[PDB]
Amino acid sequence: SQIRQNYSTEVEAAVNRLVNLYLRASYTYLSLGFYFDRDDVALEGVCHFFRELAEEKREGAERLLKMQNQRGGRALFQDLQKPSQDEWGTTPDAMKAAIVLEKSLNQALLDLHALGSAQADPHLCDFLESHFLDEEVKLIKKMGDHLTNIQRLVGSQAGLGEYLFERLTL
Amino acid sequence: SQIRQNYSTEVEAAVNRLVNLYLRASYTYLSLGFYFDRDDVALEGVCHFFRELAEEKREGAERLLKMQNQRGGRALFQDLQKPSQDEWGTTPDAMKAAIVLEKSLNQALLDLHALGSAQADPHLCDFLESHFLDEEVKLIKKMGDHLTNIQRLVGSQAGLGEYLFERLTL
Amino acid sequence: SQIRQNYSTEVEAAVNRLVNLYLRASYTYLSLGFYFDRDDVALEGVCHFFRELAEEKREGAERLLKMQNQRGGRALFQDLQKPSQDEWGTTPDAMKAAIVLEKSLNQALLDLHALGSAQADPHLCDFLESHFLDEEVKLIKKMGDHLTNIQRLVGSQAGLGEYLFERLTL
Amino acid sequence: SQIRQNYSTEVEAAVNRLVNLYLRASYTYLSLGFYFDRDDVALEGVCHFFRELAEEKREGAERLLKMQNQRGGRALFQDLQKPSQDEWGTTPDAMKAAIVLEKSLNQALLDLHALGSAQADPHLCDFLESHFLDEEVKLIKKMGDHLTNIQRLVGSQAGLGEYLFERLTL
Repeated sequence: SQIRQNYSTEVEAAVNRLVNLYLRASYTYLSLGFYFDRDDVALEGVCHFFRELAEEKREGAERLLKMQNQRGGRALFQDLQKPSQDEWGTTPDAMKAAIVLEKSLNQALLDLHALGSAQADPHLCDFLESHFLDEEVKLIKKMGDHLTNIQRLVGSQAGLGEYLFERLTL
Repeated sequence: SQIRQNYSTEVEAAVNRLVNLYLRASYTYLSLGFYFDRDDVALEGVCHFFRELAEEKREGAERLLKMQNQRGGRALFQDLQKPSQDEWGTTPDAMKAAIVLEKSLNQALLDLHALGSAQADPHLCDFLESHFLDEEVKLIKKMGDHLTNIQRLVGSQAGLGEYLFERLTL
Repeated sequence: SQIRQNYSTEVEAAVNRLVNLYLRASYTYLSLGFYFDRDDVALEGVCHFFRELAEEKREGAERLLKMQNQRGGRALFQDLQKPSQDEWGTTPDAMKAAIVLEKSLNQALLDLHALGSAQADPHLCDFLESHFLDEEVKLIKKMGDHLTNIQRLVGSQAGLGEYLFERLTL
Repeated sequence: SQIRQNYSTEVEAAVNRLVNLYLRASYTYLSLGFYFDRDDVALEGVCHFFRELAEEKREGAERLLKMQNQRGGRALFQDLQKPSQDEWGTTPDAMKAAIVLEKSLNQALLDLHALGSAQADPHLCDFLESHFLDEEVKLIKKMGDHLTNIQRLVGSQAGLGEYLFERLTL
């Protein structure tokens, strides 16, 4: 590459893997969204919540792909595994699953940052800090807050709490 | 002081103490607000309610400090004791604590007024009447109304009532 | 905590201490501001300068508290020590004291950053860099410039220089 | 009087005297203002400062006269003594004289209030509190601040300080 400078093969590879991870997260949120659109689930607020996340994760991937090209690495795509569930249970079930997924993306970002740091690659480190690390922290806090609120409500009386959360928070 | 007229050392001292009392009330409301921002508490309406009060109490203090200087007394600051709790329980717990605090500020205002009256200091008396006495009466009424409403709701079914109060009143 | 990830107990504690440090700086600037509002000091520009800083430091604290909750740590408040002086001397005296205070906040930020770095916590490091490290550098430069200008003026003829600085710079 | 209720002859008399006091203060400020308009004094800022006060004191008198009629008392006018000086010296001299005058008006208001209070006349007390007591406190604070600033400047170098105060504060 005529442009590549201070960009390790290890970061390049890891960025490719994180692209797969983001695209898979998107795919998972697509599935979550359409499950909550089912006539026998019918929680529009929850549907919209996850469809909006599908988009955000797809955008992350694209931002990572743009950066890959800017640095002179080569995007390599792998198969996207289907989501881990076909049916997603109740709102709390879905929100827990979303938290688990986000923590795994966050840890992958944290790992990539540690790698860029070991490879003395400050452009990578700033890139992750500016567009990914804070976004994740804020999203996981928000999911945390929702889980707490769902749990307060579905303890009381389950169907009622689930409706009211969708109506008044989402 | 070239400006000081009809301003007793006793009022001056008492104003300094009431400044500490207001700043401490502010600090207490800061703590209440951020507790309700915790991901495992997650009641934004309650958070905003108390953060707005923190500001109001800080403003009271500042108004008292401005008045001190206008009269020719000297502001003297003391340590601010931390709030009396680190964790604030449920919305009713927090609202009761807020009522207790406000009644204590109100009584301190009532005491200062009695003092200004004994010292024949009508400027002080009008100052407290115009900016503090009615504000307190209205705030304690509002807290009263909220407590009643929280108690009606958390009697029925606790987590549900607490969510609904935050959503529909706050 | 359901949200806490890569957030050490050491950072959590240190953030709590830095909150106390910021709130205490705010309290110090409150005192500085109202001293310069005294009828026998009467430098409105200096008063406004420090009252504006009181607000900025309170905001820092609040930003740190928000971040604490976002990361899943627990805000813990301690007593706020009164400011180190009751009377603040002349403008240069006050500005030197302000520089001393700011350097101590800056060093506390630098220490916290080093800690986050030792604990491989890049979210913390980016947080301090984005909202605190540059703000401090710029504020200390500005105070530096003011001190130089006050010193040039109060060397010449003290009361005159102090009036002219308040009027024409502040 | 068909309207008079709870309005003592003592308050009525005292209000008449306070009207004379306000009109005399106005007359004094008229004199101060035109002295500073002299080609051999020539301080326009000081001139405007006192001419504006002449108006304010005339307005006080008129407000007191309006109140007298509203309560059913009878306005009685006496001679207005000329001001106590024909020439008013330097800005500090004039400002000290203004402070002395204002303190005497303030004490007369304080006395009238004490009287209304002894005569259980709360309308009088509220009237003085709403339009006079705070206005005086704020005006005497402002004069206090000016005196301090003039004294800082005319200590340094007298003619220079006096010009700069008129130019940059007034």
